[PDB]
Amino acid sequence: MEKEFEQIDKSGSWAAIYQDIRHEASDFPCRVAKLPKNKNRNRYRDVSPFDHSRIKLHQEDNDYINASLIKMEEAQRSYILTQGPLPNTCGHFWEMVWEQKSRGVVMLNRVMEKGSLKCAQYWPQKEEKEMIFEDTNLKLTLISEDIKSYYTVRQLELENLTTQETREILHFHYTTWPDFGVPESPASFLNFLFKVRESGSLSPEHGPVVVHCSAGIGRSGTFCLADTCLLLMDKRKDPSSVDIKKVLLEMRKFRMGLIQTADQLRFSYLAVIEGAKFIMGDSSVQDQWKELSHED
Ligand SMILES: O=C1C[C@@H](c2ccc(C[C@H](Nc3nc4ccccc4s3)c3nc4ccccc4[nH]3)cc2)S(=O)(=O)N1
Ligand SMILES: [Mg+2]
Repeated sequence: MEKEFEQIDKSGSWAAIYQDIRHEASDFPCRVAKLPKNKNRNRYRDVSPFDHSRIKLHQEDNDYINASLIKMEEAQRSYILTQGPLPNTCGHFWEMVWEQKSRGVVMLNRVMEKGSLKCAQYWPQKEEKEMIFEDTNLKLTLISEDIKSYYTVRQLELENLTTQETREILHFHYTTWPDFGVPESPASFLNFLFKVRESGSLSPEHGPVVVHCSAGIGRSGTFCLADTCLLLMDKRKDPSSVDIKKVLLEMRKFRMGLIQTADQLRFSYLAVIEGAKFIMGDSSVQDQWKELSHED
């Protein structure tokens, strides 16, 4: 994996490798996302879920949400990638979380980034100010949160106001990953990834984790590609058989544009190569990433 990396970095050809991927990427219809009535449900007109893998809300008036189910068969993990909720789609977002039985939500963006609005404030910031999404009959409450230097983990309680059933949802919020950018370091990224892994929110006993940034393709694509490559390296006989480009194209069969820049692709290589040390038996790298990430 690093031989390939070193030959690419050596030749300074990441832009060409990345562009080959875009050109070879699947192209499936997004007819439902394009219906006139769903316009105010899409943050960006050039970012849509394919009809074949879009997530359907259980309601009847309209079952559309700009979200895609990315199902990696060999890696044995599913992810729902979605855009940052819009003011009018926060209830839809939590309805999806509820109907798909997700246990965790991974947010890789901030509400405002460099003077631009990227996502609505869909979770409560204060314990005493819970949120009610009337349209979907859901109640959302901030139970507590653990604020680190580059990310925050929140414990939320989501309640179906109809049956009174409640469930705890974990919010993993990476607050320092720049749009069209990369994380500060492989160690800071992997520390975050493994926190999500250790929480149990990715366990198959739950619905797919819900991952989003602003459009649900760039930063979200990177997070998922890395997690999937590491899952594959841990399951196969030979972990050197993992081809990140092939994995990215496979993921791209489910949602368009995963990985928005050549440098995000390169970072993915680096994150996977570093994380491989934990797979190959190094029972100490995990603590090291924690230390190096300087989360306190
Ligand atoms: O790393 C990343 C890139 C982000 C991102 C944000 C927005 C868009 C869609 C946006 N479309 C749109 N942006 C706007 C803004 C105002 C009014 C209407 C529209 S459509 C977009 N398409 C672009 C094409 C070339 C270069 C930059 C672009 N940004 C894609 C990816 S992310 O949240 O998926 N993580
Ligand atoms: Mg307070």
